[PDB]
Amino acid sequence: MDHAIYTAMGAASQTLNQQAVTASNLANASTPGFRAQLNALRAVPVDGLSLATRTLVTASTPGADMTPGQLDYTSRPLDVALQQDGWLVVQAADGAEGYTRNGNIQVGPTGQLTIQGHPVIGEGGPITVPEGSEITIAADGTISALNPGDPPNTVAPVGRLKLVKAEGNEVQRSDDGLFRLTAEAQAERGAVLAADPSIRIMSGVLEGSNVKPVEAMTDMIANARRFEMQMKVITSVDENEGRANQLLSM
Amino acid sequence: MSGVLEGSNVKPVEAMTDMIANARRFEMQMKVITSVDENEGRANQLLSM
Amino acid sequence: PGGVPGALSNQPAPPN
Amino acid sequence: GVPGALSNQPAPPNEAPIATP
Amino acid sequence: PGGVPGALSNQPAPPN
Amino acid sequence: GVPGALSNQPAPPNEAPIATP
Amino acid sequence: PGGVPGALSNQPAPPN
Amino acid sequence: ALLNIFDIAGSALAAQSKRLNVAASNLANADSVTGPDGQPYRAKQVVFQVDAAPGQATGGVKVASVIESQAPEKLVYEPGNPLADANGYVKMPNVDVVGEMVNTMSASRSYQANIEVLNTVKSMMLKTLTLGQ
Amino acid sequence: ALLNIFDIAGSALAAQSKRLNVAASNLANADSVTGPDGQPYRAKQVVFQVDAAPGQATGGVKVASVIESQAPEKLVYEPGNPLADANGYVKMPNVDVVGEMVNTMSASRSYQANIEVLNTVKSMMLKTLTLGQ
Amino acid sequence: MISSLWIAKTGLDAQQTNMDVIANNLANVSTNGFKRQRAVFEDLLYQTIRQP
Repeated sequence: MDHAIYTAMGAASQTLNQQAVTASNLANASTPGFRAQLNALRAVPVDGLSLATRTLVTASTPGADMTPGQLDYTSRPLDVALQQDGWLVVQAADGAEGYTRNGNIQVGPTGQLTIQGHPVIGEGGPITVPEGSEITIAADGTISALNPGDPPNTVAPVGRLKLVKAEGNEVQRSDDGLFRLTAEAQAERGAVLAADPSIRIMSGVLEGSNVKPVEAMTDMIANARRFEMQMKVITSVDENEGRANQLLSM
Repeated sequence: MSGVLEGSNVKPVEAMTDMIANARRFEMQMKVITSVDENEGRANQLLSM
Repeated sequence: PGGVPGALSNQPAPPN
Repeated sequence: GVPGALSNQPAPPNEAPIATP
Repeated sequence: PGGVPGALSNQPAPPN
Repeated sequence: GVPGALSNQPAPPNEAPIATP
Repeated sequence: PGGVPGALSNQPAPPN
Repeated sequence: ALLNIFDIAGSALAAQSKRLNVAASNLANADSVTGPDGQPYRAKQVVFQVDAAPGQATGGVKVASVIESQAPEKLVYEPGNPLADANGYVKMPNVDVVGEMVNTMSASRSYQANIEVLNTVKSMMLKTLTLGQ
Repeated sequence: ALLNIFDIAGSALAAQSKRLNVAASNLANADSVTGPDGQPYRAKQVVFQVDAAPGQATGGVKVASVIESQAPEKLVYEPGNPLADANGYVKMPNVDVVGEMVNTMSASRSYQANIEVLNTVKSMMLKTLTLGQ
Repeated sequence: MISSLWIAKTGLDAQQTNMDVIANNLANVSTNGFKRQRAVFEDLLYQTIRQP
């Protein structure tokens, strides 16, 4: 054939990949502490002899969007929201250290703090709270525990949440949705990120997802139009080859 | 529980999505059938002379 | 000397 | 040489890098 | 020998 | 058994079982 | 002698 | 076997028919949840390579093998499915629909081109027999 | 070697195919943000010339080179994009989608026309072969 | 299941579940000692197609 069909076909398939990314972002429009994935087409030119006429296209996800989302006021002392450019630290699935923005902190029957089922990492390893005690979280992450039955004079600090500062260019979303330091950024900032004393959290507010609707809509419209365009070419090439095959006759 | 009645559990979103997928899957099967039918004609003409 | 003739050889891939 | 002509040596390998080193 | 040609044979059927 | 060749023995009967056994 | 065929040579352009 | 060009073009026709069959099978089973063994349907692909064993560089086309794609299978969340794993994820085929449609059309076109080649070669061989009346 | 109208129509077919490939590349990456080295994807065009050989302004078409459009690249506002300049503007391709569609249609019809010319000339010379019966 | 009709179906189902939770909260306003429900969503495993 004329491999021009293999260019428009790639452009049509990567458009479906982009649509699958955008639809995934739209599905998580209500996920607490969600970071939308950025999608971008990139052109790769095929190198070789003769007129460099073929340039294929391949989707690309250049990190995520770090713009803070909405802050819903839920009058719950455990739901916290982070200052912009801030991250909470939890223990990842494989016993590693991961970063998140979901402040929906839950207390188990044994007293351990968890986020989405992952243990919360305190100044010194996971945080264990006295069993069945009221928890208040300060602006700088200090945790006060009140034991029921005892007077409010008993309120004393227990542990401090680890709050780190990381930009978009330094973190990469792992396969389980937890952000981790990129290789270059890890090599310069060390393996574990030191807690920043300047980070401020807000108790009683939960951060929503930063999925922008207007950009999503525009992206879907553009993707549909591009797919239809590539499909026109895929039809042009087909007919042209169908007719060109006649020269092989007589 | 007495005094309440349980209805059906048909999900409309699932049914609508499935119907759209079914229609847009058939069309592709009809395209492949047409392609094979068009292909066979030449091959049949190959048997001449 | 050859490979998959179609989609799986005409798409960009990371190197090995 | 010009496209469509005959040469004495093979064309170089064809590769498309996603990201340049 | 042979059976029904076309649609009926080239369709999956319960084993029997 | 190269495809398109000639072999003395007949081809085994093909089977398409819907479940495993 | 000739130039770009099609799009870039079939639109009104400023003199140059 | 098939003289020369006859063998070459017949090999090409058989290979392109196999490729189109693989594409049609992939298109049909793009939404299959399971197979007889309980494993998901993995997209199949043919492997094209030349067959010029008796000291040649060009000899036509033959399909070395049919291979299943290694592109990550699509995970869908469904905890009630018997085939779901520990996390509740079900594996679904990695078929590229647009890719298989383009494969169908391209296979048909090159199949037709080889048909035209074989027909022309027959014509030329038919005229040859009338060399010098 | 290709003789006369065969050479002319073959050159025309090759150049129309190149034109269509360039149009398809422009239309596919009309939204690409970056290339492999961080530079934007600038729209490509073909340059047509008359084969001519030395003394015959009567030849086929030949694609002298693939030029890159020097029209200013579109600017979008994105201060968070790493590729943005000091002013926060990201360069985007200057592809005219309607122009690319029309170019694809034109390359298609011209390709078909030259195929018809080649077929007619082939039949004419095949019948010439039987001069005097 | 073209990987874009499944992803959006999942989002539609999630929004329907959230609406069911909201309707349950609103219907049980007059009950005694009722604690309101709140729906929490999490994205599933992201698939990596090609490494950076």
